[PDB]
Amino acid sequence: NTASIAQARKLVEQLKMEANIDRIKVSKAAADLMAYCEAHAKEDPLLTPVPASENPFRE
Amino acid sequence: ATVSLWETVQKWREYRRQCQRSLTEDPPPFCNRTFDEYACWPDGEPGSFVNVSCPWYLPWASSVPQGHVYRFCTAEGLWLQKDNSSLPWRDLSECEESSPEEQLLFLYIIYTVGYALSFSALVIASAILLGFRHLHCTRNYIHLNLFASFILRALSVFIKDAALKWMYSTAAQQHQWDGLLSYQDSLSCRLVFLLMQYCVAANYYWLLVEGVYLYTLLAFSVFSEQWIFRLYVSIGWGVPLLFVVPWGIVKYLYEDEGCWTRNSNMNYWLIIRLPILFAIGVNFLIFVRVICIVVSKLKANLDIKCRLAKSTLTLIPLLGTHEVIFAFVMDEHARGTLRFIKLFTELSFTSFQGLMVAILYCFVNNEVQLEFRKSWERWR
Amino acid sequence: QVQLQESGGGLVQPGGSLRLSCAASGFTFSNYKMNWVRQAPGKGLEWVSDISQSGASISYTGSVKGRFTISRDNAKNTLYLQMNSLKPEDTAVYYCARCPAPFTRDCFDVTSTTYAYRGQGTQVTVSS
Amino acid sequence: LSAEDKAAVERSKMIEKQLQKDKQVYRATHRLLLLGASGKSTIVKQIFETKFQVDKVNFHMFDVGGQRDERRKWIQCFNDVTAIIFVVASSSTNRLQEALNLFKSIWNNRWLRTISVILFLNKQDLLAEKVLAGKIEDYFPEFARYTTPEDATPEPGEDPRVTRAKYFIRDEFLRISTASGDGRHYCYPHFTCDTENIRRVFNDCRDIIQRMHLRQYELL
Amino acid sequence: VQLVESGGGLVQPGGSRKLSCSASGFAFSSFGMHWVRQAPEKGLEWVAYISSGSGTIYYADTVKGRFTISRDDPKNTLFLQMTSLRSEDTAMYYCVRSIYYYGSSPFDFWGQGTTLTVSSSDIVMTQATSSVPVTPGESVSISCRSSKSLLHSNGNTYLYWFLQRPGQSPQLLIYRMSNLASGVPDRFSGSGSGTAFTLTISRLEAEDVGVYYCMQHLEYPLTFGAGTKLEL
Amino acid sequence: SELDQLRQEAEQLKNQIRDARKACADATLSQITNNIDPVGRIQMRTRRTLRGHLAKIYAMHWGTDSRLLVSASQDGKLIIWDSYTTNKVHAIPLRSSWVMTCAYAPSGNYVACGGLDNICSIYNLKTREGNVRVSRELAGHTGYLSCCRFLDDNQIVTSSGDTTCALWDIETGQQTTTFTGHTGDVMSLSLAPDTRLFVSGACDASAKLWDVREGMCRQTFTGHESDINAICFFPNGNAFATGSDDATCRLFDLRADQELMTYSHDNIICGITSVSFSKSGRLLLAGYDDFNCNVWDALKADRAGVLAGHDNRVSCLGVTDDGMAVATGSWDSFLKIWN
Ligand SMILES: Cc1cc(-n2nc3c(c2-n2ccn(-c4ccc5c(cnn5C)c4F)c2=O)[C@H](C)N(C(=O)c2cc4cc([C@H]5CCOC(C)(C)C5)ccc4n2[C@@]2(c4noc(=O)[nH]4)C[C@@H]2C)CC3)cc(C)c1F
Repeated sequence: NTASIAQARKLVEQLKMEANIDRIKVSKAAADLMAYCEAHAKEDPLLTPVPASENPFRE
Repeated sequence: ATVSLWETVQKWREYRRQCQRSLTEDPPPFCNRTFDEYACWPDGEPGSFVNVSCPWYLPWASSVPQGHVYRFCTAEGLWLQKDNSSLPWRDLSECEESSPEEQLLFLYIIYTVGYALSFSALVIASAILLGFRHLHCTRNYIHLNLFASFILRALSVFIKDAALKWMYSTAAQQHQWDGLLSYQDSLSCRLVFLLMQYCVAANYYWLLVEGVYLYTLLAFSVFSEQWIFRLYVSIGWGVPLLFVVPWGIVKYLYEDEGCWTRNSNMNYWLIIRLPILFAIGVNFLIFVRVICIVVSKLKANLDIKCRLAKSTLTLIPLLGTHEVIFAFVMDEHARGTLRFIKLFTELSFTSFQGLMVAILYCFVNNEVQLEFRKSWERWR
Repeated sequence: QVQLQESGGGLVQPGGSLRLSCAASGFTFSNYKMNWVRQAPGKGLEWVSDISQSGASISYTGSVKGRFTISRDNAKNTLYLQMNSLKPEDTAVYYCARCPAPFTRDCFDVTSTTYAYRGQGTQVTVSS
Repeated sequence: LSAEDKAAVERSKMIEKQLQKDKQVYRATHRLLLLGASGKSTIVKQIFETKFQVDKVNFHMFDVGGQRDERRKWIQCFNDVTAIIFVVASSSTNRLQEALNLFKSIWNNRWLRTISVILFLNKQDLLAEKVLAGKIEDYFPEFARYTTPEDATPEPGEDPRVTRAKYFIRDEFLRISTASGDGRHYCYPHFTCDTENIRRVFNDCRDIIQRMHLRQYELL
Repeated sequence: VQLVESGGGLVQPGGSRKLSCSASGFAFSSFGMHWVRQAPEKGLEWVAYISSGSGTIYYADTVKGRFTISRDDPKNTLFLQMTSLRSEDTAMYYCVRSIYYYGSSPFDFWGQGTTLTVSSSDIVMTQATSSVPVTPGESVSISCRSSKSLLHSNGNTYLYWFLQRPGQSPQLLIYRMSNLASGVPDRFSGSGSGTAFTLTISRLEAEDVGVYYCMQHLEYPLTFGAGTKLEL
Repeated sequence: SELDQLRQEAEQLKNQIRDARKACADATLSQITNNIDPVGRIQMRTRRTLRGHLAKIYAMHWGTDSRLLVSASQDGKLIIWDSYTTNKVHAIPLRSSWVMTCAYAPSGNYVACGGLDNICSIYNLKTREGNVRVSRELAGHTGYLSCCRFLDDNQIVTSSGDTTCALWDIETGQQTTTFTGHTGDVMSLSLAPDTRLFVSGACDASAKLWDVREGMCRQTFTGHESDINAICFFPNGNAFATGSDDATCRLFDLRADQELMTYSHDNIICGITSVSFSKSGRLLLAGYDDFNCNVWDALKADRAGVLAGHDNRVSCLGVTDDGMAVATGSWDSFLKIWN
């Protein structure tokens, strides 16, 4: 009942500290994610299949 | 009657040897005392009609004792030939005319179709336990070379009866029989027969190995999987060799003829029949003990007729326990012709046993069907 | 967000009746099975009742067989507990608690006042 | 073609040989989980872990007393265990309904569905004297409609009310165990108290290993 | 951390000895062990190799049959049984620790060795220079050449570089042509390609004058160079 | 009561946070990623199979050289694997047989593990005395360890099943800081690329973005609806993906502070247990309990690939730092490596 209200006070403190942040709009953030995936789509060997000449798991 | 051409050419060998060892001390008597490999001839006389019996090496030999093949050599030294040739008058109207390739041909086709379907079912089972790699364990390895042993015994039986089909086909049009007599005289025949006896003993001891492996899963809680697996492979393959090759050499030393297949002194066939009987008896002991364990588990489970029936009926072909109903040698089935139906059902169950274990230990095992379902879903 | 807002309950006459409820929001209510859990004053939390996903399989604790009845409205996404003939040992704080996994039967949700898929609960008092 | 990589493959083969030796010592050891709400100082006579040996069989006991009561994530790790030795105070408030729910959640959890449960009911003399001077019937109205099974052996010395309550708790655990089970794992109840309970754990574990070996030959 | 060899002295030719190597300070049973000798006024050359668990034993061609290496893994002890000695087997013998896993650093620890004197194809590592004069401070670079491309298929150029200070056990400098060993200061560096190799002590300072050996490790028998000496 | 007005204030604060998230929610990621081409049927296939363990493999972590890989199994073994040539390097016996996590250091020198023994043990690989030794035995958590990741060579972050993550200094042996604020067991954590603010998914369906140099939960994400079993940061450190027992993955964004994409499917009724991204950040790999894994498209939310294979449930999953392969580890004692 006192540990409960101390837990409640720190929960309300955490929500005050977490509410008071700036938030980039979801269209801009998802545009940034899409731009990161499109910029680095050339480097990953999973969606671009790297051939057996330099894929080190093919014997 | 129960006489075939195999023992007929054995008797023809014996006939030639005793007739040779008799006619090499014939007194002087105008035909000579020649042996035309079909009939003996004594010291012939000019203008004499020798009326001798039918030679006893024939299959129909006991059928005509009252008759007599009779041939008359003239004073011109050669008998009533068909034309200008050296053949004497060897006329066989007195000796004129049941073999096991006719009397049991229904039995033949049923046990060879049993071994054929078992050979197919076991080669599919060996593929379905090797080519999945999730099914690999000690238990499936014991089952796996058990399956290989059923394959090897069925191949023994195939090579046996097909080889006799080829040999009776290649000597049915002939009478000189020479490659057969030199075949049984050869050691290649004895090596092939020893290989077949090894296949038989290996199948019975792999049934014994399956029994002792299931027993040591149930009873011996303390065991090594690795060392006792190597030990069970050794018991399965080498111990049949360990009593087959002493049998082979003692038959090589002491009853050499017949291509090792006459077994007159019953001790010699007895020393190859006893360890197989030991497999069957010990395996019945394990069958009784395992079914007693299953009955204990069911009456302790805090409707059992179906489960006991399913347990015993899936355990019998795995352990070969069915041969216990004729492991006792009675020899009194020759009254009411039940010996034929006894031999029928015993070769029939021995033929189908490989099919029964291939369907009860791969094709309805839930883990193999789980591997089918999961390899079909990841195949789509 | 897993949210379990309870409703109903307070002072009530012994022998009387009551019906308390839990509006469950933030999750597909049909995939989970639900429980009522109670905590007597002083005593720890104890289980009261289970209702399954379709509401078919149903369970109560020993002490309240016949006296209580649990039900669920998957359409309204809510969980009802109809209590009848309440006794003075049945005063407690009541909790709607969902079992943590979807599509399963097992539940692990009566823990030492730390199980986050459990609402704040209502005081229900039987006195005179 | 493996210049000094040959020596690395030879090192790996020695690693595989040592792991083969560890496999031989691993499957010869029976892991079992003591889970309750003493029964443990009667075992080391011959803090989490325990390795003991009965009839030259290595048993391996892990106690989970140093965790929290949220059990749902760390109990998955015991799916390869051989048995969960479940301990319930047979005179438990009503802690034993919590014990029934814990057993049911053990029994139905989709990774513990191959795990048999060795069920120990401690404090049976406490239940005996509580029903003697009494309680349990207040918690359980289904106990009125209960009859002692005729095959249930009476422990010589105790009251018939003690037997009917005792075997009621046992058969009620059995009803919760067999309400949903494919025959893939069973429950082995006993009654402790003092002497060596470990013989029952030995016999039980042998029963579990034998039933698993039997039903992996489709004999069950 | 500790290797002691034992069993030196002077032996008449044709005889037999046993060099012993007591190891203390590391788990002995998981190390390939090499015997590597040196003629008393010449450079090092390899003798023998027993692996971890004694399952792979290689010898040099000039001792193949005459010597026999074994090890007692409980006694942490290495054995070289030397039979039919010749005049050329007069050498300082060395017990070399060597582990072979991925990224491991073989030939990194070397015992004090023993003097064993007698009184009565392959990869050829061409060392570049007999001796080179050195003042402190500069970037002393010394080269080495192979008779066969040490670049394997997996990109592991199996060239090792060894400092030997005067009167000291020859310690490892560089394993696999580019990697510094543990405890080696940063001033050392290694470079090159197949059959073209370069050790470089940029920013030289003292406690560095020694003979630098150039070990092939692409295939047995492991051959060294003649060694390049630094001076003052 | 005063507890009641604090709960009223906390409810007003949830309202304010939900309003702020709603105000910045103009177009979902499914909307503005229609104009992108999909990936297609990705026939990833088993390349190596690391068949060495005795019990179930409970965790795995790749090296940063993309070749070595630690697998921790519950037979008491933790063995480094050379993936390129499928041979072992070390085989470390543990103290407690129940390890639930492992971690390969980015320097390659140490390997952490930990489990029901409530202790993160740090083994030293590069010692000059031969065999591996337990270099540090960090014991301050009160519940089981669930995940652990090295920040660098010197300090390790752990998460436990007593609602706490913790930053530990290894050279001293105690917690530099704690991270409290969860209400359930913290099943996993995932570092950022810059290793300055990590996330933790827990058993209260809430993922927290912490700050390592402070110790405060700066952001808190509530999209899921069951215990979060895995978490993985997106390769630029602006987003992260989670997965739970609710059979879904969820891509959250840190700066947008809310859930962006919910990767679910009708045939998926099993909980999921291990997530990782590819190097581009396009394939969200996610290992499930139905013995499969799924290669989701992080922008189309389509099942681009389905990793077949394992015969018991996959339990851990890790993509190399050069993105070359994906290693899965299951409860059938086998590691699979996929390209
Ligand atoms: C149908 C049937 C037949 C028989 N039966 N009874 C007999 C025989 C056969 N018998 C076996 C195969 N055939 C046979 C022959 C030609 C056939 C067919 C069908 N179509 N065609 C065209 C056919 F079925 C055959 O007649 C043979 C003729 N015999 C032998 O003494 C005989 C010859 C023989 C030759 C070889 C080997 C040694 C090494 O090299 C070899 C060349 C391989 C010979 C191995 C064993 C042999 N034995 C035995 C045998 N007794 O039974 C077997 O199986 N063996 C006693 C030993 C166990 C007379 C008694 C028995 C049963 C229970 C049965 F149901």
